[PDB]
Amino acid sequence: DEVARTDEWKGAGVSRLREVWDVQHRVRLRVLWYVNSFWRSRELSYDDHEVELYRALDAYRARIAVEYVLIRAVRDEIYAVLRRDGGALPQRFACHVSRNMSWRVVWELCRHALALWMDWADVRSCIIKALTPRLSRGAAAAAQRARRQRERSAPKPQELLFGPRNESGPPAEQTWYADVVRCVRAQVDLGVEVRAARCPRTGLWIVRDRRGRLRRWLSQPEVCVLYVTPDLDFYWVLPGGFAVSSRVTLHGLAQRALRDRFQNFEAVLARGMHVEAGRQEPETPRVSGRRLPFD
Amino acid sequence: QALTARFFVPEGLVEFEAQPGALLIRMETGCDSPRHLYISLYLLGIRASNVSASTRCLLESVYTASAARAALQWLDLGPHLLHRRLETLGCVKTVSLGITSLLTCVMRGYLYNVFALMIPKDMYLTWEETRGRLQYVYLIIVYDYDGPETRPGIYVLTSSIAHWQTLVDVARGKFARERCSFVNRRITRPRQIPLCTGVIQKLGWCLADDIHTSFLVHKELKLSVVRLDNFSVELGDFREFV
Amino acid sequence: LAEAATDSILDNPTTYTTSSGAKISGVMVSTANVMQIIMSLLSSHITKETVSAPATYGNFVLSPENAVTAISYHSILADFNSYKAHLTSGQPHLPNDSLSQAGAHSLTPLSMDVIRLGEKTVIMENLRRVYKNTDTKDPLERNVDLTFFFPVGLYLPEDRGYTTVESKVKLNDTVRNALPTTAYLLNRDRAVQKIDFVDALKTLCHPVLHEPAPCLQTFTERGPPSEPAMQRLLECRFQQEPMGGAARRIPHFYRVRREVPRTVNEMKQDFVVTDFYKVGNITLYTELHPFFDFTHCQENSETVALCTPRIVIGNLPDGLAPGPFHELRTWEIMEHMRLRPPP
Amino acid sequence: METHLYSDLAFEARFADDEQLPLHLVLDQEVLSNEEAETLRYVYYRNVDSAGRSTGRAPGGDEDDAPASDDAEDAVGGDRAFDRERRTWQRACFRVLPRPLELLDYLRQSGLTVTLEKEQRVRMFYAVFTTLGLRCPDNRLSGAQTLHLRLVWPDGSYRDWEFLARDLLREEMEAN
Amino acid sequence: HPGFALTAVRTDTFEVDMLLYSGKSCTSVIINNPIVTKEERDISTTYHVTQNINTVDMGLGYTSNTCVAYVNRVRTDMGVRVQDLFRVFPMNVYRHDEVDRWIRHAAGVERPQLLDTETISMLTFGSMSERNAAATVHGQKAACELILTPVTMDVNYFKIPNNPRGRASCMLAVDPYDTEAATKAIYDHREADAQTFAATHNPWASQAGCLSDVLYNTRHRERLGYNSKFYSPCAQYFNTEEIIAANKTLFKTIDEYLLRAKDCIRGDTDTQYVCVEGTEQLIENPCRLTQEALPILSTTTLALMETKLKGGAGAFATSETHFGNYVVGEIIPLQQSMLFNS
Amino acid sequence: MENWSALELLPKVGIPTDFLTHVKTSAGEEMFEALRIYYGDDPERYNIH
Amino acid sequence: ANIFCTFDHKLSIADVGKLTKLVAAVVPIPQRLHLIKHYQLGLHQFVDHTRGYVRLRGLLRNMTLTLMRRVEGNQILLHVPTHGLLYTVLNTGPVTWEKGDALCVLPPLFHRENLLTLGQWELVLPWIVPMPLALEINQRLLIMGLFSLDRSYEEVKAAVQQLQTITFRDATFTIPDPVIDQHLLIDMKTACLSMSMVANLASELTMTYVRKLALEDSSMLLVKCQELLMRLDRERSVGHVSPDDEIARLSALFVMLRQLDDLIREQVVFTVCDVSPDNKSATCIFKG
Amino acid sequence: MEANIFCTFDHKLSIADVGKLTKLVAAVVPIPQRLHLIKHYQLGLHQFVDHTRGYVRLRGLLRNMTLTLMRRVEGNQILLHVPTHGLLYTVLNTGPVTWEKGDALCVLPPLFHGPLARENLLTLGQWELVLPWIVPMPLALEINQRLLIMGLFSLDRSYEEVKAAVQQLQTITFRDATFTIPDPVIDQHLLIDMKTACLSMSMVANLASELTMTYVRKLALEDSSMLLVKCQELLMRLDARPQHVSPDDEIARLSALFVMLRQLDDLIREQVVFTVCDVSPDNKSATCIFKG
Repeated sequence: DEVARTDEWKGAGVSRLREVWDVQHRVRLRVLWYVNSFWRSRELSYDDHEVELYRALDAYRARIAVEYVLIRAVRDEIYAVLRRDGGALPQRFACHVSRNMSWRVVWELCRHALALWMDWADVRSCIIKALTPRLSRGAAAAAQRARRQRERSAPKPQELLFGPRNESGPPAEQTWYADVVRCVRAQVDLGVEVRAARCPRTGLWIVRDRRGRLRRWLSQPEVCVLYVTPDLDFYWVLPGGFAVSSRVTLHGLAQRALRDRFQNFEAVLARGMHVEAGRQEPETPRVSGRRLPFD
Repeated sequence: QALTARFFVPEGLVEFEAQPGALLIRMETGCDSPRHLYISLYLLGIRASNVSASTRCLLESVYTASAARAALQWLDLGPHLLHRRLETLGCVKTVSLGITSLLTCVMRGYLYNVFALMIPKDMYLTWEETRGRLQYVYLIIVYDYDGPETRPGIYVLTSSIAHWQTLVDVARGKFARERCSFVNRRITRPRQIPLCTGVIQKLGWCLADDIHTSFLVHKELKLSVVRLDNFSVELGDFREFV
Repeated sequence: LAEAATDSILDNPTTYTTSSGAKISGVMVSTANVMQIIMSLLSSHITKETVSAPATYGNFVLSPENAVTAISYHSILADFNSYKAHLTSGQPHLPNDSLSQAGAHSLTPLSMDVIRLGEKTVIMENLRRVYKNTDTKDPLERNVDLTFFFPVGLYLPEDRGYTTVESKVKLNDTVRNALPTTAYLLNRDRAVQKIDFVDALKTLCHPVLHEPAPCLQTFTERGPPSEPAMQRLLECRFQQEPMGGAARRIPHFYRVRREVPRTVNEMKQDFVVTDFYKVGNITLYTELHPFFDFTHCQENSETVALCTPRIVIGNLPDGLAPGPFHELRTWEIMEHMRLRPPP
Repeated sequence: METHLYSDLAFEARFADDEQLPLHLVLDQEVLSNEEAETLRYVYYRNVDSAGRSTGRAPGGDEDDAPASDDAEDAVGGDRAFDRERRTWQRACFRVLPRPLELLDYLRQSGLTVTLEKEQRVRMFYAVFTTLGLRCPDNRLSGAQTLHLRLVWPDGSYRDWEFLARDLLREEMEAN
Repeated sequence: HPGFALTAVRTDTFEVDMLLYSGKSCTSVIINNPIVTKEERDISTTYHVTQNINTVDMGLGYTSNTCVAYVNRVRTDMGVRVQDLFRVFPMNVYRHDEVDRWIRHAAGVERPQLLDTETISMLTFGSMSERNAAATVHGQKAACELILTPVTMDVNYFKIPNNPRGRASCMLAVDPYDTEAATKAIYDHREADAQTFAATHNPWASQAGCLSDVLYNTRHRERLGYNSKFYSPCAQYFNTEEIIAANKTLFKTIDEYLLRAKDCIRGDTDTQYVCVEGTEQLIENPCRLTQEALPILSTTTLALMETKLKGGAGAFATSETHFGNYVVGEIIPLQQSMLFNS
Repeated sequence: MENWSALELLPKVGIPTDFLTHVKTSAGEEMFEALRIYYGDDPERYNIH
Repeated sequence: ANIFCTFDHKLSIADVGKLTKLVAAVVPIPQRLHLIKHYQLGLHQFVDHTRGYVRLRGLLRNMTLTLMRRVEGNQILLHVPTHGLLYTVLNTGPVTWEKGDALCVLPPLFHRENLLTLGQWELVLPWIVPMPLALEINQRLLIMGLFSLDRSYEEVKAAVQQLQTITFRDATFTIPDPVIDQHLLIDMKTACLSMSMVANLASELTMTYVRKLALEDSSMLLVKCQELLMRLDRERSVGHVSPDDEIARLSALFVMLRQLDDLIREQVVFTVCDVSPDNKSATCIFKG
Repeated sequence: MEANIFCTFDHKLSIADVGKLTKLVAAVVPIPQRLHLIKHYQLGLHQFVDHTRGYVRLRGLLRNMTLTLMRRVEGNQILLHVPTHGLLYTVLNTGPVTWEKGDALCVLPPLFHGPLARENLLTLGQWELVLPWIVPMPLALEINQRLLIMGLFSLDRSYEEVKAAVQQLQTITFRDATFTIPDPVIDQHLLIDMKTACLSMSMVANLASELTMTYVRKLALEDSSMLLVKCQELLMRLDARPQHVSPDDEIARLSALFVMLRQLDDLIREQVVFTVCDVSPDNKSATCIFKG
């Protein structure tokens, strides 16, 4: 009568246990080898020549640089536009200001701020946090729809008199992400989700917390802020609400390089979520150690 | 109201069963004249894999009687086929003693104006500890496949769950050992074809405050029981689950 | 008690009156014990009477017009004939209601006990007879319950200690007498019972006390306060600087002439004991849990809620667990280890 | 345990089809913190050859090799690239043990008999038991292959690590 | 002494005799000639007889008054035993199994048990995880639902009838139906409490998210896992939802007190269990309406207890202080006179 | 949802009303379920449907 | 509770005598009217040569089954029973009964008095059978159905000959072959192909569904499922699936097992506690 | 024990409520606890329904509630009678389903009706008298099959490919009326059924004899027909004398296959509660026997 795979698997047991680290040397984890795995019966080969390791390390260099290259591209665009317009920049974010002030010190503080931001370039940043929704499948159709509907001639009268309503394209509130740098105590705020609105009185921008409260930056001389829009417009603003603006340029990368890295996840259905598309959901299952385990 | 039937049994089977309250089962064996032999849970406790050794030996001494041996010997051939060989006849209310005895059991009824159903202790278990107001009660057989041969377990259990599907859903939950042992038997030896892991029969409903624990005596020997003080009988079919 | 009850909508003025003496104002009903106590206590005011009572129930029958309106519209308007006649004639008022039109004119006499309460004459019933030998409790036998509370382990300030009973009781100098770590109660009958902290262990050891997960959850949910004094309380910055050149970098932090905000925990330590509970204690919205610290602080210039355990009991706020109390706990520890004459 | 055994079985059923061999891994309080291991929803892995090419594609490149489009009607190969990327990730099996344990004591409480060379017994606050497959281009493993570990939580956030096969197999295989 | 202090809360039931007043023809009783219904069998036949009563109230105020005139027995032990918090929250355990078992043994509790599945909780009326004691010469187990308390909570708070949570919460003072103002009154700590003007006398109970609040508010219990059969004295002070729900007008809250706010407690079991069969009588709870608790005789050392037992009747009423030893005198002269004079 | 207009038009019987507390307090504190209070003479009752 | 039935034809004294012999039989009718015509009584209305057993089994399950009563002049009374009440039923089946049996009904298969005929209409009553015999004979007929395509081989001929005969306590049978003219009827055809295809569908589907289920909470019973599936796959080798295709296959599995429910389920109708010494008739409790 | 269940209503019911509740005599209303004196707040399915949670749990709670017939509605007392097994009772249907003769009826939680009326019966406060649907067997086992198959298919599928399938699977047409399955969440209450189904399918796959496996291919060698062609297309891309023959082998293997198919079928089945007799022509009410 038959021997069972699990029984000989148990009785054979294991004898191998070692820890391995990720290439960045940031995480450790254990690998276990069972003496009844079919790995031992296979008797296949192994090769670890130096050229292959060198090529893999070059691929890793690209994988790492995918974010810092976007940082560098936006930096170079900032400087290029700063020379382009002669450095004299208009007001773009609304706040009251004085003509009798030492603007030179704020210019030097701006230099300090951009240098300090360049040092603290990181994977979490407004450019990456704005890129990530751009990669999702909906963004192509959504931006296509937004451009198409924006590209609408003024309605003929019968269109407005009859049928389903006419509508306005954008909502009154914009969704933004920003990088906040403070020089008086070297400190940079990168993972910021922020709301923005374009003022009706003047065409300038008012910026709000994700509570409805106004932000404090424009008043504080020691702070500079970077802004990116959901359509990837871009601003670098120094105290007084004066900003440098340009496109976020990303033609310096191939599609797969950034796409494989920053692909936002989409779920596959597992216990504790509704089969109807996008329906409301209960609180998470969370198999947990604080309660007596169920079967 | 109640419906009654009359039966003949010989004394050797009746001895410990002679007390008024019991549950009666019929054995069919491929013999020629004694095809059907009438046995009870008191005798079946000898082969119940879930009863303790001391009570097992107590019943072994109690049913040394000659006919009970041959009755027990017929249980040997086929553990998986046990519930096939069994058929149930309700619970007993009458007794007259003799070499050949006349006893009566009800198939569907109660006693107007005492009528209890006795259970040997290790045959009893509950999935509740605060009893519901109305308790449905069952005879269930579960098979232990993890061995050199399969051994049968016997239980009578009380539960308020009336719907069969949810009932078996929880029974599988607590009897997962027998499911896994069944599949272990299947993976081990495909030569003999095993049937279900457990068998349910529905017979009864009672009120929780009318459930008593009781002490029982026969032949100056003494065994303790759980009893359903006012038993209502509604005999169902054996139903299988894996 | 009697005068508070408002008089009825109506009355048969001839029903339930003492044959010659008085009109009955109300009836008082209570169990045999209370009624007997009253009969013994207020003996001078209690007297036996014979009163005129209605011999039979009032028989109310309905008009056929009411039957028709009932079948059609599902309603009654009692004494339909009277309403119709008064609306036809133009009379404003009706002489009596539908229920004064019942229970009438059959008086037979019965004898009761009565009590005099000024103008009021009141009947007294001891409903013993109606319930004896029966299986139901008298509905005037009631269960009432109360909620009680008492402290244990509470500690009195040493700064203002006083005695009111010095000549009555004198205690040994020991620290156990000094520090109130137990409490004593009375049983259902007057007998002494004692609660130590040991008796509390069945509750105080439960994980539910020690898990602030709902505490932190609702601390975050409520949101930070918008009041300007609280607003200056909210600001606080923490971050994890690298430790590599930590020593050599120390002077560069002080080169910057910028003062730093006190943490909430730092501010909480200057409120003296007697006013830690007052409104002027800004930090009070923080103090949710004895074992745990809560705070709002900043990261990424966002305001977040931080929770952290008070590893040692010394970390408790001074206002809630003062220093002299710690000195007394240390003296209790030394007394327990019999070191109170410290080597 | 049970996931390791089950996946070692399941990979054998599809060794010829997938050309992947099973690899059994354990995670602790140094890879992810307690609440993350308590609320973990998915685990995914993705293979990379020594040349930096994913396995959801033919070696001879793909149309995704093009530079970024920067368009708006197309985002970056909007649907095509997204679906190819969803193709290039495979899903692994996992189990969570929400209690502190000694790994050898847990395994001997289980049916196994761990026969390690000396008492380097290790303690951990919690354990999750993942298992991954790594691919055989031919019946051989390239030491410069890279294998990626991805972990996803109910809020859709994810963590991503990558390991090169040489460290896993350093002398597990060259001795074999 | 650990680094904190405790305050206990317990509910004791009294069996009482009450006297009632009612004026002549307070209400009219309407009755019908009885209806007879028949069920017949071949062995015996049974008759069911029915008669309907309709009572029409015949006054515009309150025509009847009651008062709890007399009492002689306490159904509860007046004990000081602590609630078994493990039984009410049964599923929860410590992370490390060894320390969990150590705590279970040290504090004397059984193993954790899974709660009854929703289908079972529907089919049977509660789990009742705690059994009857073998004997009890005293009455029911008046379980004290302890709440935590700073070491230096103001001693005077316990000498008069107060809310044990440390803040005023009687919804008679708040303007009716102003739920916003009522939640402000119960939870705001920049507006002082209405009873003992201050932010709070217990900062670990009186504000949302305190350990007392999550322990004893039924909402936080519902978010957790617990057994609802176990009646808890402390819940009536912390159940924000129906405290606010009672914020109605004067006469409606009087009618709710006398009709709806009554408690139901099983009379047979030692542990105070809730009851919904209706066959059991309801219980009158003045503390619910007043939303306060009563102080009871308690003392630190046997010295003061003995000197109060020594002195003449009435010494129980006073509250006394020794250097570090306090006495809390009972606010109503219950224990010494009212119970035992009978 | 009472027929207050019918109550106004229908004949009525007079009683010496005795409120425990002042009538406007009894109405304002809603000792009575269902109410209607109006001031002056409100002509709502002068039409019949 | 009564049902009346009238015969259109005449009735000789011999025919009414032949009828009264059945005064305790189990006579079913398609549905319950107060008065029914004689055609609907019995299974005769369903006896088309092209259909046979399996469909008639489900028809007998669906119909109402009644007991007979003593007869008026030209009109027979049928007594519809009630649950939990005892009645006297006559054993028309060729089996002996014992006090305590569970009884089931199935259409007749192996048949002078049966010609209770009033011209080309015959009162074919159902069989009353002890439940284990009914289950086993259902199994045996179904297995005969499976060999139907291979009758050319001599050993399977002998196997069928052995299957057909069943022996019971003092009883023997010869069960007719479900194939006529070496061809299979349509109801048996559907039943057997559906059984075979649910087997095949299980074999194909369970391998992918065990993985799809295993990702979440894989456990020992599922591992045993995997072991048996792998061995079955290897033993069958002796020598990226689209959504809608999977939907079709999964639906087909369940609809196929739904067709089998006629032969899978075996419900009880009568349980007996009495028997005549003559064994001509018994008394039973009614079920179902 | 007690054959009559008394329901007490806690409101001063007006003419409208007492009239419209009189309109529902001999309707089926579910009761949890089966006791003498019961309050209206624990009558019907109102407390057990919660849209954020699944239809599966509502069905599970419904199977265990007991059924009663409503009669003799009088002042604040509703007098529910419990039907006894094997007697003749009249019932009033709630859903738009049409009842034939001979059909067996099973109880299911109400569905989302095609034009979504719901007709707002008895909203006496925050409460509402939610009644279950009484449905004939084919539709009940059809919807159980649909829920189970939707759970089986849905796992490990992303949402976008799910949507197209479920929009086709969710809607069931039956006797010219069409209904939608409301809330098919993948609950662990459904995982238990799926696990049992998977085990049963594996077992029936394993122990089936070689002849049972080979029959349809032998039939394709034998015959050609539309049903067989559809089966062939079903098996298309997944695709002599027996090595030894024996009858008793087939008996044993087939009996095991039957017990396993019984498990798998039971996962679809629901327990019958009524068998119908000839029906009032307006579908309003039918006469039925109470089964179980």
